[PDB]
Amino acid sequence: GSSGSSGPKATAQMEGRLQEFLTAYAPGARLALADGVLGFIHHQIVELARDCLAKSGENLVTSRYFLEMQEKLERLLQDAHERSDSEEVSFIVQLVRKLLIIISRPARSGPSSG
Repeated sequence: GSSGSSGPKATAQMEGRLQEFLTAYAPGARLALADGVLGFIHHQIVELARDCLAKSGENLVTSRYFLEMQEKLERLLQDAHERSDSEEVSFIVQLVRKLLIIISRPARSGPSSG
């Protein structure tokens, strides 16, 4: 829910992605996992993503931002690999990982992905 901007300029292509990430993975708004801890990740990450969007939109995201954002979300993964089983974790994993695939500076499409 931006504050009425004039569309994304820099790192826009990437932004669009983060948008679909949440639209597909939303706590309560769509699905939910009785698992308390394990869930603590879905709620956390999902929230962390939003920040990225607002950042990229104004070019606030930087090398460090991500580097740290990766360890901040990655670690959480434990909550899943801790209690929940690969089955329940599988869902989260996709997020924790995907998020890193979006924020990742190098994100584009066309000729090839590398």
